[PDB]
Amino acid sequence: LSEYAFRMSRLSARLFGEVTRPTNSKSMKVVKLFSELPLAKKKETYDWYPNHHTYAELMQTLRFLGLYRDEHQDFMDEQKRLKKLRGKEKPKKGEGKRA
Amino acid sequence: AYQVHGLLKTGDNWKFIGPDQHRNFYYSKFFDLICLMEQIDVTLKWYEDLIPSAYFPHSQTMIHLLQALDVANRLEVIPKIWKDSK
Amino acid sequence: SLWDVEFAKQLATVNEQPLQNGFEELIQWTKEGKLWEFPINNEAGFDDDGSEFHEHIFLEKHLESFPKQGPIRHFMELVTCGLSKNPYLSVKQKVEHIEWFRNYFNEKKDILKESNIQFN
Amino acid sequence: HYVDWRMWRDVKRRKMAYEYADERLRINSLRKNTILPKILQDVADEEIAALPRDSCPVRIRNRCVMTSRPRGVKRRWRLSRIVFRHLADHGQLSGIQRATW
Amino acid sequence: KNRAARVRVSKGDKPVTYEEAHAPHYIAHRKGWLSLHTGNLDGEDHAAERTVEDVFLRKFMWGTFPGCLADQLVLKRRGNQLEICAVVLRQLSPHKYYFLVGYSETLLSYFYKCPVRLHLQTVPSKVVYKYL
Amino acid sequence: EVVIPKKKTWDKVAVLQALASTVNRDTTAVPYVFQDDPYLMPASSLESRSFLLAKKSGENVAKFIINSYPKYFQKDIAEPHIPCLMPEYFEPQIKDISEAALKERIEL
Amino acid sequence: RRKALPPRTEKMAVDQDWPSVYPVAAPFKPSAVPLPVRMGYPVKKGVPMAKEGNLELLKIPNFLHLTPVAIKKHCEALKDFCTEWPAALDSDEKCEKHFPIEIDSTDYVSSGPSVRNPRARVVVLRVKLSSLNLDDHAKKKLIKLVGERYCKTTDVLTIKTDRCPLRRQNYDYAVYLLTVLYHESWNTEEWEKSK
Amino acid sequence: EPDILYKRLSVLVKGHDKAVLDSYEYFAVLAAKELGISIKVHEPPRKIERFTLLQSVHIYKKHRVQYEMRTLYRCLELEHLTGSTADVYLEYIQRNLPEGVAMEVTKTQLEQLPEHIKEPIW
Ligand SMILES: [Mg+2]
Repeated sequence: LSEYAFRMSRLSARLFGEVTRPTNSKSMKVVKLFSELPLAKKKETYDWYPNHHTYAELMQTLRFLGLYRDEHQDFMDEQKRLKKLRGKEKPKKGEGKRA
Repeated sequence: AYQVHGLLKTGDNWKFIGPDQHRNFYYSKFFDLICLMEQIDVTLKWYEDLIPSAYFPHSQTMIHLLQALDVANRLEVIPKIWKDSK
Repeated sequence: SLWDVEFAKQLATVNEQPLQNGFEELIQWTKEGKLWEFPINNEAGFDDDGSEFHEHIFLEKHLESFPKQGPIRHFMELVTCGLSKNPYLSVKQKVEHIEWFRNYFNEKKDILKESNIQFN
Repeated sequence: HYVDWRMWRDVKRRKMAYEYADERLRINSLRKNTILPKILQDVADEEIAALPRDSCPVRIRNRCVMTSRPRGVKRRWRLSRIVFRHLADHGQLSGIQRATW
Repeated sequence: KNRAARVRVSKGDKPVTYEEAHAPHYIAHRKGWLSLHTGNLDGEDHAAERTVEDVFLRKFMWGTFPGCLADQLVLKRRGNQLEICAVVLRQLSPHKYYFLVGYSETLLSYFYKCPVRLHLQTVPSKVVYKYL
Repeated sequence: EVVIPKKKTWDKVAVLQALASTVNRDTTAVPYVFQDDPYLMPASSLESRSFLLAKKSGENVAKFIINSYPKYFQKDIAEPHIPCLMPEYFEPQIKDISEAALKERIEL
Repeated sequence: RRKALPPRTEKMAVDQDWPSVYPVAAPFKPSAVPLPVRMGYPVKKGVPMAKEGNLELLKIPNFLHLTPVAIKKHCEALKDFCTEWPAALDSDEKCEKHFPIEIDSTDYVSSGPSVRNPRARVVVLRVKLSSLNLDDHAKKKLIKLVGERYCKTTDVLTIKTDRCPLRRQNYDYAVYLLTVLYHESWNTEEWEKSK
Repeated sequence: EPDILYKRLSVLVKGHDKAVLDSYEYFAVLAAKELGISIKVHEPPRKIERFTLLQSVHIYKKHRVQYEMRTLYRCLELEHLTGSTADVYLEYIQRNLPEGVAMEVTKTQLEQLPEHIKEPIW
């Protein structure tokens, strides 16, 4: 290999879309981190979790409007109803260990 | 009757119904005419294509259907149309 | 014209028609603009705003305030050819990173004039 | 209603990582160069260690979207080996069958 | 002892359908997949989105209609088709059923941004295959 | 040698005429907006009336639950954007203007 | 409260055409079918389950909508959008003599309303090199210039392009690359004597 | 405007089962020989994705549960049609596309000559 090859590679670099003057592979790290995307912006990484709080508050209003029948929360308010009905309910804001 | 029927839904189906009463009145009039004026083949076509194409018949429509069936001696499917009328 | 839109609602209530088959369900579903535009391609609507190929390849038109032969122009050739081969970014975003590099490289001119070579 | 903070903080890290992407991209472009000499890279290091926490995708923990377990996760469907086995043994996810070889 | 979502017969007193009476070692043999989509074939993107859409869809469609599903859903899936065909108990009025069918059409079609047509096959009771 | 035919160019309307319009009309037909299954068919015109009004009243309370929470249907996953998928707005964004506030408080 | 309606199975007569009955790809409501086919792993002293409640019939698609006579009807109504592959261009050697440059495209489908595909933007350009006006130094220079992009055995230069996400843009890019390669093949530069 | 012509084009259909796309290749081959498209039928060898999960939840490692993933392969070679006709047959597939199979469309289009390539100096 000599400058016949170096000039053919340089003109095919100006042709096909690679960098014409030679460089290090450590400096080709910047062209491979620039020839693609950062990690954070991919549609399956920052949107790994969907906005789950919209789903939760959606079902919360649909139960509150009586359109969805949320059996788990009916059962949970049943057991909470029994728990307040027995005599061992939640303390008030300001009552606790210090009473 | 042939003019409004060919203009009904094949060429341009604007001539069908704005109300529910438009469809009911057009179907009832054409079915009573095809039952009490035409023969048994067109009356069977009315039983397949207006009373079955729309919903069930009216009271005078059922009386016209019963009279047209008594003209052509067909008192066999009177009970299904009777349940449709009731 | 409000009476013209009421006239169009008159057009709807005269031209209302029932469905008869699944072909007519797909008549409604096709004229509603719902389903895809058959036969399917994937460049429909997502088009990178009508840029040419030469607006992707030849990026020499964004590299004015930069030197000619030296280390930093070599660095700018590297980031220019890096944004050349990236088809996940639009050309506007690429010029935005280009102007950030220009603004940063002339912002901290103290060490760059300590670098014993002149950056433009 | 959400109850937990390990799952919520992983979503916190995901969104604040999504924000701090191109700035760290430009700083690490200043980092990894044999050209563009040392002191520029060292003030780049000062800058990037001076960035706030919860801002780098190093912290990303691919937990489950149904039970938030850190470990035993498929990245193909982003949930745990328990709940995927739950809905696979019921028979809803197409193509996945139990292997009779 | 492996116990899946299968039926563990106690006496001849439990009316069980065809679906619950087959264990998941029969899936490629004697059963059929509830949903069907190309998201599990390779290559294909958008998989976990398809799964969360199916799971939320089935739990929503059950918890909305109280006892009006004799079995689980059938979510066939073709591009811009989320086609519902379920089996409902012949208990309530069909006026209310059409109310709820239009309700699910509108809510799903505006939530997941897709044309949905519902279909129902009414069954007079719980469908039984075995007294197991 | 080589003839080149010039492109016959058509739209979505052409495939309607080509596949949908080459069908006949159904013999036993109930209007297809309802189901075909035996339990839920109408047997009177009052049945079809209450069916269609049940469908549209579900649609009306559906559009009411949509506009009562406009921040719940905004996350878009579909690409080509069928335009009926966003709710409508009755709010004014201009107050210090006069003609824009009048138009955006009456016609909007 | 409670009603009782029979299906259309008794209602539809024997000679009703199936495009009127099953037009399009159905989720199979068994009200309309007059065909009594059972499916299921049956019990030992019993029967396979019938079509009523048959979820196995609901997950498995019928091909009843594709009536072959209705396939024929839709074909003969689709006679109008057609053209003709011209009869000089049937034997493929003559097609290469009239068109020796081929451009490939890529398109896929996906479950779900989202349409985008990342692997659907490459247009690989395929040129058989024996149709060009390439002289001897010029062909030698094109080989030295492309390197490995050209299949030496059957003389097919293959150039891939994915530096931009549009098919027409990469196609114009490969055409531009061929255009500047066939700029360059003629020109003998200064160091080509220093060989 | 003249038409874009193809020497060849291809729709590859792959599914989870065999019967659906065998019946669909029968539909496609009769749609081909009944519209004069001249395809062949051919099967690439299969792929089976087999991964492994833990069966228990706290500790029983020696017993695992494998899940298969069968992927079949069924291609067609669509030759010698123009742009409009390719839109016809591609529409007649993609209006009848099932819910379990896939589709990959790869047309091999035609072009005579680039512009400044005849006798160019830039
Ligand atoms: Mg065991």
